[PDB]
Amino acid sequence: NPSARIMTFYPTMEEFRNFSRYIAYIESQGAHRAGLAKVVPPKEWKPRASYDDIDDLVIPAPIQQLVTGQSGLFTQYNIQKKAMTVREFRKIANSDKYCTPRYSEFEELERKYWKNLTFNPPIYGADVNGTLYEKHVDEWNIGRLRTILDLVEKESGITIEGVNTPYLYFGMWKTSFAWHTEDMDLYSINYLHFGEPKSWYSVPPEHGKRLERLAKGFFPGSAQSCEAFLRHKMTLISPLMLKKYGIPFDKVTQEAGEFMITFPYGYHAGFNHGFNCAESTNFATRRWIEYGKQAVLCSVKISMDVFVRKFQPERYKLWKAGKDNTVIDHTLPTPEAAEFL
Ligand SMILES: NC(=O)c1ccnc(-c2csc(N)n2)c1
Ligand SMILES: [Zn+2]
Ligand SMILES: [Zn+2]
Repeated sequence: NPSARIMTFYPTMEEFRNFSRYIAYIESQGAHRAGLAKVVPPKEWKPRASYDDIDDLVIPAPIQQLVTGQSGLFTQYNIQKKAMTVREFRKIANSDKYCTPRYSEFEELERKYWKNLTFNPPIYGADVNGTLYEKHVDEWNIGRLRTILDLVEKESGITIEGVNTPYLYFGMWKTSFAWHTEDMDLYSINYLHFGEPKSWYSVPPEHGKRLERLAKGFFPGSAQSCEAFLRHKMTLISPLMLKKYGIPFDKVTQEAGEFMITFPYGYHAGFNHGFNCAESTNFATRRWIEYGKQAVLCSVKISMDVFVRKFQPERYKLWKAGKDNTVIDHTLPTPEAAEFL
């Protein structure tokens, strides 16, 4: 994938059963170069019988998303509102004030989003601790992915809500996620349970330092105050701004019943088309360890010691001494992808 374009995968039921194996396979295809990949699950697979019984589910901390800015460069502020139910949230989402506008092509809706994001602030029902998967679902269960991340909970006992536990995201028209990479530059999985689509923007990991240099130059105040200020997740930058400053990027629309995989150091942002529900968590592969070791944090921290000892014992002394000069190649697939190479 020399173009570093977002790829789409269609695994069969047998191919879908082994999660960590299918991620290794997609890396063997170059999926990781874009920093974002779509996975369309088998038609026979379903994580829940119906979604008609979640009206009474409580969103404890909804946020009114206040956006300030101009010329494709914005700052998002979150105002915590009183706790509301899925019924109360859906009612606001489909109301005349907050409902999705009329559109023919995605391009029209994208223009409507970037033209009106500063007006009529929407409410995001984000960071809800929970899952919508039924107990018996073994295939791609966000709550129990069984990757090497499990070492943090198995060996330390430490729980990081959203990172090694699932999070539910109730979106409406114009709700968004600002430019960011994952905590500790981890991978992420996003399943759109139901509702209107979710559009995504991505910067290939190999061009990730360019977005940072751009972001730094625009917000010199925020950059002097924090080493990794984009981790605050308040910075919105339009595709036109990225096109203007020569930042390579791609776009994709996630429809209900689809998965999105974000890769280590893959910068992403996007917005919700209307009333929807997405389930999210972080995971890892042997390849991620170098990123975790090199990750520039906000001045969430996972101890890398357990990983370095178990998977890089030869490098353990060198890394503790600070003499580990390893330079990351973003084009390289995870060692687990050796069987497909
Ligand atoms: N709102 C979303 O659907 C969404 C999509 C992608 N990433 C995140 C996210 C938030 S905080 C983090 N590390 N990732 C949230
Ligand atoms: Zn994310
Ligand atoms: Zn900071």
